[PDB]
Amino acid sequence: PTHLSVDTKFKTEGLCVDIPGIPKDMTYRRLISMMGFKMNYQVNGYPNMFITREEAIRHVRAWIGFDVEGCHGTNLPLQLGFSTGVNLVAVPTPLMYKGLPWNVVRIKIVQMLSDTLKNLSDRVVFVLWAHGFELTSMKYFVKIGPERTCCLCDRRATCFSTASDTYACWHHSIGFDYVYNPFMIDVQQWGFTGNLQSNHDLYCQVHGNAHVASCDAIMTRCLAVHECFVKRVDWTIEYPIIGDELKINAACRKVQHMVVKAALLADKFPVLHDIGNPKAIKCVPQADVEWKFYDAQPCSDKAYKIEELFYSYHSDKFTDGVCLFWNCNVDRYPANSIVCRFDTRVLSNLNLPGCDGGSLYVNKHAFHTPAFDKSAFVNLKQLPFFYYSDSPCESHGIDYVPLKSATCITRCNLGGAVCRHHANEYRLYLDAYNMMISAGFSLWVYKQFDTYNLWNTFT
Ligand SMILES: O=C(CN1CCCC1)Nc1ccc(F)cc1
Ligand SMILES: [Zn+2]
Ligand SMILES: [Zn+2]
Ligand SMILES: [Zn+2]
Repeated sequence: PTHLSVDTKFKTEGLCVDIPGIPKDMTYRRLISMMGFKMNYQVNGYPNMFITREEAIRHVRAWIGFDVEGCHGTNLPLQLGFSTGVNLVAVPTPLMYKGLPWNVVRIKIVQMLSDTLKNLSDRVVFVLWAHGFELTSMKYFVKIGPERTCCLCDRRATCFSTASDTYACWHHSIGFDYVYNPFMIDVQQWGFTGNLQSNHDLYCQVHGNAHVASCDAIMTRCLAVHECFVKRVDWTIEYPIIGDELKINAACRKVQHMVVKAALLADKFPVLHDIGNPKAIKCVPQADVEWKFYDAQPCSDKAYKIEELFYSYHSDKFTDGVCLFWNCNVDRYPANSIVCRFDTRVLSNLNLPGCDGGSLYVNKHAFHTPAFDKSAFVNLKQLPFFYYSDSPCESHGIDYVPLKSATCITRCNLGGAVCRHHANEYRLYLDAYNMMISAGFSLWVYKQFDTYNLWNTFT
């Protein structure tokens, strides 16, 4: 069972206010036909417009909440709302656009989806809380058929143009008017009691109902994200490379080793309490310190309470030595800590909007992260950039401009002049550090941390 069978039953109860008299007995096969689409017994890669929850989770980067609200259905104008925040008004003659005929509305839809998704996914998945009008309005902007490739490249086709009779992906669809072979999923098929707002508001106070189609579109995708990534966590699902994933992950490992190695050298803690990933390895394997591990999986709902991670009866005394929370999201870090905390507000192709202020960070695996909270860091300070190295000054083996920097903590800089080797390594480390900060990661440290204490490791 790779795809959702068209002969699967579709509960039509959510649809009978917009569509009175709808048959209770309904399949996807009959529903698609009623939506004005003909699938012609086609075995060409598009078995069903609707997909399973599992296929939706694999394609989370494609999710776009979609809601249609009748302003007045043949004679009435429709308000089309998308989880991008956009509201279009289609006439059959927070961004609010005035009423316009479908032929121009469909051009705006292709532009919006292509700009939102070209750097995220090879498709669109319309996330619905279906009541009727969203499904009946799809014939006005969607064309279906066999799976196709782009006219300008090797990617799959997501748009079609009636002006040129051609197909295009999200990158080459300027001037295209039809969404081609989109996917969709109705959240209302998952067995919920009550309406959209009552189920959304049980888990999220960040999205409100300003009573427009885009507000519902946002709540719909938010509730779908809560169900599939907050209260259900699957870290087995792999996701494609769409940006700087490999460099960001490599930078993270270099910054962790650098920052922990320097903290151990500058303050000589007898013990390190490593709280986080149960699969973690010693990031500074040559350090003299007693390394003690504590398992805690990445929290996807609310941040861990420090009182529950530490208390209720390990050295038992976490106040001895230093605590390392590398992506272990707690409500208030202890004063003796080294912390790496993902900033959920960061704008990037890897970070998708999430539930209750949190975000869905997708890098190889999907990780819903609780909202960034500045108050979690009151006992700590921001960790300044610095590069430390006790490696011998020796070139071995990229042209050179002399490096002058107060943050290159090396024997050569102490002795007056930075050597070529440490200058190349400094600039490579600064690049890795900047990559990690820009990816949304933030670094925090105990208030006594001072890089001045690293110069005396050169005696
Ligand atoms: O079933 C009907 C027609 N209704 C019920 C009987 C007479 C009026 N339409 C329809 C159903 C689902 C859908 F997605 C689009 C259209
Ligand atoms: Zn293309
Ligand atoms: Zn929400
Ligand atoms: Zn040097």
